[PDB]
Amino acid sequence: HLHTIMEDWKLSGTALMKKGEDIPFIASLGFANRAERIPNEHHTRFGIASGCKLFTAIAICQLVEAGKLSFDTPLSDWLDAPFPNVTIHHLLTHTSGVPDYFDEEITDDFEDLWKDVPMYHLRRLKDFLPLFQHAPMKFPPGHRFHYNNAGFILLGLVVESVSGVTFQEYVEANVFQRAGMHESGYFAFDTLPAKTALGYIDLEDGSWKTNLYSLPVIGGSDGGAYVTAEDMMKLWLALMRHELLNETYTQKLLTPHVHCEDDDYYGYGVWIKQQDGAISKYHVMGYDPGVCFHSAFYPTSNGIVVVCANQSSGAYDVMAAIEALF
Amino acid sequence: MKNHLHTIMEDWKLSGTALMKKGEDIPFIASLGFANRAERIPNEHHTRFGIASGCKLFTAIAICQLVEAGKLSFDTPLSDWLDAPFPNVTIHHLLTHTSGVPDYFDEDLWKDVPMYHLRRLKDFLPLFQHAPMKFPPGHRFHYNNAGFILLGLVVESVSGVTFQEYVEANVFQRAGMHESGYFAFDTLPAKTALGYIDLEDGSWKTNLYSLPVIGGSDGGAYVTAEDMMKLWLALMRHELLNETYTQKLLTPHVHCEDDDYYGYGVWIKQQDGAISKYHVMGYDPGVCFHSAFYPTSNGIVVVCANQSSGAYDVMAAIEALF
Repeated sequence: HLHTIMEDWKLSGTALMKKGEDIPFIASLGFANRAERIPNEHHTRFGIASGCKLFTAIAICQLVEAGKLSFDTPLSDWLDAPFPNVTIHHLLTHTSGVPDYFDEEITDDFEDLWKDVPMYHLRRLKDFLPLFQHAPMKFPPGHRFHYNNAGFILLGLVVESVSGVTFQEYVEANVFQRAGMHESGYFAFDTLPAKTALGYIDLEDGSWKTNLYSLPVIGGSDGGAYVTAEDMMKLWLALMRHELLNETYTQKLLTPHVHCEDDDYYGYGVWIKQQDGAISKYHVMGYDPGVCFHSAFYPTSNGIVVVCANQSSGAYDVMAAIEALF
Repeated sequence: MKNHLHTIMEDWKLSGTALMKKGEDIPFIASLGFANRAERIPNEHHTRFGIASGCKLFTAIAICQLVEAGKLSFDTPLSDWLDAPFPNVTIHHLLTHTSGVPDYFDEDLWKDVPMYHLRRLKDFLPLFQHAPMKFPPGHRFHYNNAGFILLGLVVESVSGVTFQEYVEANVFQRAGMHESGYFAFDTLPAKTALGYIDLEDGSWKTNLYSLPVIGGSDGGAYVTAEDMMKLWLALMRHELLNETYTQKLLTPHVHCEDDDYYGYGVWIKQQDGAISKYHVMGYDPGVCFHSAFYPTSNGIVVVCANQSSGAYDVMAAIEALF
């Protein structure tokens, strides 16, 4: 029944819905590649922007569960770049106070970040450091909630520093592999593999362009990873079945540590919807030029929804239409 | 259906499209390899390829049209049209690579400068306009890319439209080239090959971050092989310039070395007191290109490729047929 939903909202991408034990409904629409008329299909990989902050949190928790790290550990312990009194837990919940290279509360001009800095030289997480490391802290570590991208870069640098491998290597091995996600990865624009959608930006002048020069050339600890809808489904499944972390650490990651506003809380790298004294969903989302993404696990029905799109907006409206079906 | 070009391309492992036309005959055309490796989209006859410096010829035709039109002289100082100063440099010096101006080249290149913000010829000036002249204009031949950027800027200044608009309208359209264009990487149309760079470790990457985002007057235009054939035909038939100006373009104004001479934006092979071919060529990351016209036989060869080398050997192999 997803097809009608996507058709009505004119969504180019792939949506998925799974109810408990049943096999998923999966539906693709629009083009992965407009020029070449390659339709979006079920196995098409999509960039997910901030959706993959969750994978960063999962990775960080695995290091804690493995006893190589703790949530109280100071950032000074593992990184040179000083951020006084900042702790892992501050970063995980967006309460660290660190300066951001892209404060989404005041700026939405992602592309303009790369006007002077070539985005194709953002290949390692350390390449982001100069973009914010010298800026003043915004507030005392722990003071308030403030969505922060640099904060998840810093976490990525911790994963690397603790593990000794690259962030991408860690996640593809300890998260994608350990959860059966064989069609997912941190792909780079200049080495895009088959069955990968291009991200389309629609412009004030009526024309389109792809997002090749609008995002960091490769995804990282704060966003930009690629998955298929069903690999995202598999990711929720593995998480909720304690296949990625043990029960204690899984539950710690899913704990509403911060209350943001109204029904919205944040855990470790995940959003939480809690209304009338019960959690209705855990969810992630992401928005980039040419990209939008919404995905959720509904504890009540053990439902899973995944909306991937290779356009700038729409996944939310399609997500609402689907969770209604529940 | 197979022809002998397929065999040549296969022998040299050339990914692209090649073309041969003998006088008035129907051309032979052949494609091999992938326009897009990951998607396994095959190169076909109507695939467009970047041709790097191959399009310096389009720049020279454009300039000649303006001169033929009476809006400009080959002896016109650059200072009559451009503000960036290059003292004593004439249009003619630029067209023959004898102007002595500084060059931007010469990517350590786009390591500092985002290649995606080179969308207008104007965006190149900062890369060379402040550097010192190399030698007195007219003094010496030295192949210069910035030189053709300046010529593009002259075309814009004289015509009042963008270089790309001018060429598409007065060159491509006037030649019947309906499938050619100055495409940008972030807006590539259908039937366009990606440029592949083959690394030592056996892998590949596309050239999306290795060239200026859009082609211009020193190189980077896209054509099909048959469009390029059509370009040579319209040129030689005096459809882009009258006979006087076609012949000025094709004149060996400079002896470079041995049998190699240069006219206006075109290479000239002259041996034993006779010219055997007018030709152009281009090499960029993930691009190579060779095309010639053979006056002695009215022969045309076009070799477009979406890989870094090999177009020369296919070309040499096809011309050994004339």
